[PDB]
Amino acid sequence: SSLGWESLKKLLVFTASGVKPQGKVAAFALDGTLITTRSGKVFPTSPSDWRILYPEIPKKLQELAAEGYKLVIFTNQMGIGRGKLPAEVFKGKVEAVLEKLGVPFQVLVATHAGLNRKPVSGMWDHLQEQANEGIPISVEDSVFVGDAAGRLANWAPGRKKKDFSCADRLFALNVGLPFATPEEFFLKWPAARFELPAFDPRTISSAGPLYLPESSSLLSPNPEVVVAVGFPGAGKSTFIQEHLVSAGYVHVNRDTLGSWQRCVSSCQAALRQGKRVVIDNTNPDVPSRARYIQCAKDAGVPCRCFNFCATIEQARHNNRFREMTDPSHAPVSDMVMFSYRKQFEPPTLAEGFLEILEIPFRLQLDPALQRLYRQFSEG
Ligand SMILES: [Mg+2]
Repeated sequence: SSLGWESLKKLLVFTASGVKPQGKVAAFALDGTLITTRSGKVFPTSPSDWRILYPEIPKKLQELAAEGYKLVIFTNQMGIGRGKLPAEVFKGKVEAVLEKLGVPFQVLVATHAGLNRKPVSGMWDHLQEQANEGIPISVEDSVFVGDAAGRLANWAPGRKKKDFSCADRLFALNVGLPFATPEEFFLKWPAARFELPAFDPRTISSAGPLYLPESSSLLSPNPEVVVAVGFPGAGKSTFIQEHLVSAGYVHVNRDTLGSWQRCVSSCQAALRQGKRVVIDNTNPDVPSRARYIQCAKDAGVPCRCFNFCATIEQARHNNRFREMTDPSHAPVSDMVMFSYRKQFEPPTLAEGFLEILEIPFRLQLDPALQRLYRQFSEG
C-alpha cells in the first residue's frame, strides 16, 4: 500500500507504493509535461480531461527508475489555493495519471503562492529535507523537466504562442538542476530558443554606496522637505524609517491624511516647528511632487528629492520576497505597480528641488533570507 497523501501548509505530498529515496532525482512538471488534455483544448474541461503527453514517456520513466533515479513531480496548482480546484479531486486525477504511467512517483503540489510555488525552490527543499529519508541528493546528477520554459513562439508546428511562463526553467536554475523541456528530454528534439527574465536576482549586491552623490548628506540640520519617489514595494518606507524618521523627520503619508489641504497643512505646521519633513509616497509625477515643492517654497525651506532606483521588476521581486518572509508586509497589487509606471516622470531640478539623491536598489538579512532573495520568484 502507498504511504499516500500528506496535507501541509500550502503543500500536498503523495508518495506512491514503491517509492524509494535515492541520491539522484529525475523530476517533472505535470501539466504540459507528463500530461495534456484529452479534449485537445488548452485547458482541461474536467478532472478526467487528460492523456499522457507523448507515448515515449513511460519508456523513459522505466529507464530512469532502472538507473536508480527517484521519480518526482513538482507541480504548481494555485487553483487549489484559490478555491477553483478542489484538492480532493486533484488528488484523484494525480493517482489516475500515476496509475497510467505505471511507475512509482513522489508528487509535490504547490497549492498557493509563495515559497513552494515554482520557480521558488520550496518544494525541492521539502523533498530534500523532509521527504527523502535524509539521503543527500546530488543536484548535478539529477534533472528537472518542464514546459514552462520561456520558449519563443513556434518551436514546433502549432505553438504560435511563446511559453506562458519560465517557472520550470527558473526552478531548475534556482536549485542548480540540469534542465530540459519535455520534447528535448523525451523526444530528443534540438534545444528550443528561450528567454530569461531581464532582472536576475543573483546579481543583487549589498555593495556600492547607500545613495548618490556620496558627497551629499541624507540629513539637513535645518527645516526642509524631502520627497521620496519610487515604485511601491521598492523599500522606500523601510529606508525612510531607518534613516530619516529615526533622525526625527516627520513622516507624511498623503494616503492616510485625507485631503491635500490637510497634507500641506501638516507639512507647514511641522516646518514652523523647526522640524524636517519626509513625504513617504510614490509621487510618480510632476503634479504629485509640485504640491510639496510649493509647500517648501512657501515656507522658504529647501526641497530635496530622494529618487529610489528600483525598476518595476526589482520592486515586484522585493514585494514577493516580503510576502514570503515578513508577516507585517502589505502585499502590493500588480495594479498599483503598473499604474505607477504609467504615471512615472523622473524627478529633475527644473521642478524646483535643491538636489536629487539617487538611492540604489540594494540587498538590505539572515544568511538564509539572502539565499532566498537571490532566487527568481516568478516565471
Ligand atoms: Mg507545465
